Amino acid sequence: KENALLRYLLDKDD
Amino acid sequence: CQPIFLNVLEAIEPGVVCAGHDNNQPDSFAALLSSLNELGERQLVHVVKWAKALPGFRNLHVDDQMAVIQYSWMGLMVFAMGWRSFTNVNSRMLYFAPDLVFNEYRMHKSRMYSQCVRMRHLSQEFGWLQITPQEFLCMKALLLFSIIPVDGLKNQKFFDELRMNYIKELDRIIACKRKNPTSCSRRFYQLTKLLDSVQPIARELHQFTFDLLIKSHMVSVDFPEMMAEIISVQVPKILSGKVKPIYFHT
Ligand SMILES: C[C@]12CCC(=O)C[C@@H]1CC[C@@H]1[C@@H]2CC[C@]2(C)[C@@H](O)CC[C@@H]12
Repeated sequence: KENALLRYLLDKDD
Repeated sequence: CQPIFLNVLEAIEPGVVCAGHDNNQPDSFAALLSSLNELGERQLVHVVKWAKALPGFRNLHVDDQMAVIQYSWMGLMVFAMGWRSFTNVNSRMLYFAPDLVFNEYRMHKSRMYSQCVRMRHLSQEFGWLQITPQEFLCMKALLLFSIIPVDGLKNQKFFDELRMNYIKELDRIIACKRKNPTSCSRRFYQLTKLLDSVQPIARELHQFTFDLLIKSHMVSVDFPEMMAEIISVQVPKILSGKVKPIYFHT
C-alpha cells in the first residue's frame, strides 16, 4: 500500500 | 465460564514505551515537540502489533486494516495516555512516557496548553466515573473502530459486524456483576459519553500537528518517516470532512 513502511509492519510477522 | 475476550485484551496490552527525551536539557518548544513526534512513531509500531492481535481484526481487507490504524491512532494514544496519567500521577500531570511527563510549565512551553487541559480533564474522568481496568481495555479497543471515511471502507460490512461485536462485549462487562437494570443503562450511557468526548480532543490535536508539519522547517521540529506521511495524507482527509468519527450520541 501507499505507506510502504506501515504496510510492511502489518504483513511482517512478529 | 472464563472471560475469553477480556483474557485476550489483557494479554496483548502493550508495555512501557519511552520517548528518549533528555530532561537534563532546558525545555524548549522544539525539543518538547520533537520528543512527542518520536514517541508517536514508537507507539505507532506498538499499536500495529496490538491491532493485528485483536479478535476479528485480520478479517478486514488489508486496505481497511491500514485505514483504521491511520485514522484512529491519535484518539487511541490520547485515551491510553489519559489512563496512564490517572493510574500513575492521579491525573496531576500528563504522563506521555516515563521520560516525558508534562507539568503546567511544559504544557505552556509546548504551545498547546488548551489541548493539554482537555486531555488532563479526560484523565480526571477515569477517576470521577471509577473506570475499571477491564472497562478501559474494552473502550480502547472500540476506539480503533470509531472513525471512517464517509464513502465507506472497501469492505464496510465486515467492519460493521466487528464494531458491533466490540460494543456487545463492552455491554457484557457492564451487564455482569450488576443486577439493577437501571444501573446498567446508566453505566453504558456514561461510558459512551466518555468515548465520544475523546473525538473533539483528537480533532484539535490533528489540526495542531498538521499546522506544525507545514512549518516544521521553521521551528526546527522533526517528524519521523511514517508520521510525516500519515499527517500529510491521512489527517487532511479528517480535517476536510472526508473521514469522520462515529459518535454514539449527537
Ligand atoms: C500522540 C502523542 C504521543 C503518544 C501519546 O502519549 C499521546 C500524544 C498526544 C499528542 C501528540 C503526540 C504525538 C506527536 C504530536 C502529533 C505532535 O505533533 C502534536 C500532538 C502530538
